[PDB]
Amino acid sequence: SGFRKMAFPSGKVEGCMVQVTCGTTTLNGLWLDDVVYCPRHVICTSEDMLNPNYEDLLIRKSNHNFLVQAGNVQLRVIGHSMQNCVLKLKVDTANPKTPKYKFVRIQPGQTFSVLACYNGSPSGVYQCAMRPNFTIKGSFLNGSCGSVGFNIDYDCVSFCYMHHMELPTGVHAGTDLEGNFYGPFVDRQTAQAAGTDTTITVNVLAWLYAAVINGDRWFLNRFTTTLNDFNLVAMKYNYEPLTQDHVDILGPLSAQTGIAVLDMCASLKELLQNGMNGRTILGSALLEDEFTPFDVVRQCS
Amino acid sequence: SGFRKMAFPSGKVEGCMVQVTCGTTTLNGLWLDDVVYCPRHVICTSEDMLNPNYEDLLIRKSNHNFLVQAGNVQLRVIGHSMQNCVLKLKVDTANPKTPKYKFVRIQPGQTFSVLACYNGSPSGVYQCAMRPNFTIKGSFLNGSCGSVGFNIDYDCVSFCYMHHMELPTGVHAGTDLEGNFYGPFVDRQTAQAAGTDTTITVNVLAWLYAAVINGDRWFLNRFTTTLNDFNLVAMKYNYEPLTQDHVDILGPLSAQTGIAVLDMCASLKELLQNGMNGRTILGSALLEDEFTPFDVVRQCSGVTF
Ligand SMILES: O=C1N[C@]2(CCOc3ccc(Cl)cc32)C(=O)N1c1cncc2ccccc12
Ligand SMILES: O=C1N[C@]2(CCOc3ccc(Cl)cc32)C(=O)N1c1cncc2ccccc12
Repeated sequence: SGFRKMAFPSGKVEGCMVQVTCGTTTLNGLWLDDVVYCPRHVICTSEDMLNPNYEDLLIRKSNHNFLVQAGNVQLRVIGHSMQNCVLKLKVDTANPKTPKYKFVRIQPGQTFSVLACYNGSPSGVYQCAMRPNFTIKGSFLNGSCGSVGFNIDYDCVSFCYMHHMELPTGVHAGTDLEGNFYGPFVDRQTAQAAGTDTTITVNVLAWLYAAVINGDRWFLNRFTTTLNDFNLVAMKYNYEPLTQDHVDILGPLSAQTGIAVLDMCASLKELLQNGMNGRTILGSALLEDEFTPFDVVRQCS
Repeated sequence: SGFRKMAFPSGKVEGCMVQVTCGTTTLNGLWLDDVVYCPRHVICTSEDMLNPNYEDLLIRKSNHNFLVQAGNVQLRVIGHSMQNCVLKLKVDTANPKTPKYKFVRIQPGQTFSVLACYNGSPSGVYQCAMRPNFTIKGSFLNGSCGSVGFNIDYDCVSFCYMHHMELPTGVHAGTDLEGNFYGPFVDRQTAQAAGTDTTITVNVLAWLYAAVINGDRWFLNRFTTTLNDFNLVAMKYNYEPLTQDHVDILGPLSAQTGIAVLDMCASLKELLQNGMNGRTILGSALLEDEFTPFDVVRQCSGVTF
């Protein structure tokens, strides 16, 4: 019993964190096999703030301009290439701590653990969701660029995010491990803004099923709803539309608890109308949307 | 910017998790140097757990009755002893992954990271607090016994908790690494209840400072209070008393934000008597009490391990 925001154990990722330095800029890199991955903005100077030409800056670099440090050992860069917004530094040594890994691009609503690093050294681990507006609400300070988001499946690390920047609202933007940004963001200091954020409806429903599995039922009602009626109510509270895919995904939790998805949707509609009235659900006065249907099942079973 | 419930990196602890089996019971063990630490209830049967004589059960065991597995390698148990509610299995091999470590007993209000394990394999890491009623609001299923709580100070792991059981309210109970339970609990299947919980006041204040550091100031007011007047109000809302030690500990956050501790106390006082009024603080409609003053400083300054 009990429900917590839980991150994956970070050991397999800690053994991959290195420090990458280009001139005055120092950030984090991910050392897997003989390649160190890091945000390409490590090659930018003060003059390259608004409109950097990364191809032009990278062509002016030599291998010895990249100072890579793994612990107290300096690694030797023997090659460099750019793939979208990530820089790939070929090094003369394969990381002995390289776990079984994959690079996965995630969709909004998906969750992952973030290993926050500064100077190639891990300082903390926390859980995150990719917001519907493609930003993450992380906890990052200057120097955290190159920190990665991941999930572990058995003994395999699926790397899904690399931190790149902070938007003016304090939210964060980054890329997958292939350098493709999540969202309409670019690695430039030009005017950028996160779009209006919305609540991840399928995750709120999964969290309501987690609360039922943990013995909380106060919020349940004798009602059901159509999918369309639920969505019409949901849109009014800045909730993401709930699709037939989401309904299907909630199937196992619906079967385990005996509460049909559209039945749980009617509880959610009521909660949005009434609020909580001084009550909490899993020790929370707000509807939690950073637990996926998959997270609920693995934590509760 | 940003404030998250953040645990210490768990790598140094993952390299210590092993599986301990004694008969039908399989749980987790902490392998440090040539000793595997685990709950003493691993030696228990069905009628035993109702009223167990652990000295009598342990004396009937031989070293080969304990199957210790570190990954896919079986460790050889060459000795066994009991220290309070913890079993210590001497093994023939020192853990090469043994980090710099200490065993520390923590006080209520102090926070720590939990590495939840099943069958000697880490599955999750989460941050939590030792409640004033000596329980932890953890997330544990059957098989998680022997999972450990820890902090990291510089490059030294301080082990502070070992999970033993779940109380009827879904809250959790355990011991320090010397086997002494936190709270008035016993490691026996019997009638035990968590006492009424209270809010960790110094941690709520530390979290209000974190919110100010992140640009959330709506709750701030012109008022200040005496420590006497605040503690009278606090007791009324089941909040822990705030001591002069707590005031001194909040000093650095008070200096960084320009909000005196007793000034932040008058904000907490108003928050308790009036509520949030539909507003949130750091994306929360409740006053968070699981971030200590040190946790706030560590996260809002970026200390590494
Ligand atoms: O390290 C960087 N460089 C920045 C600064 C300039 O604007 C840009 C524009 C594009 C790019 Cl890719 C990076 C950057 C950035 O946001 N971050 C930071 C990342 N995350 C959190 C931050 C918290 C405070 C301060 C800076 C943080
Ligand atoms: O594995 C055990 N055995 C228990 C069961 C009997 O009562 C006691 C009394 C003392 C001791 Cl040391 C252990 C135990 C216990 O609570 N846990 C569990 C630990 N934590 C969470 C649990 C979630 C569900 C189920 C069992 C969980």
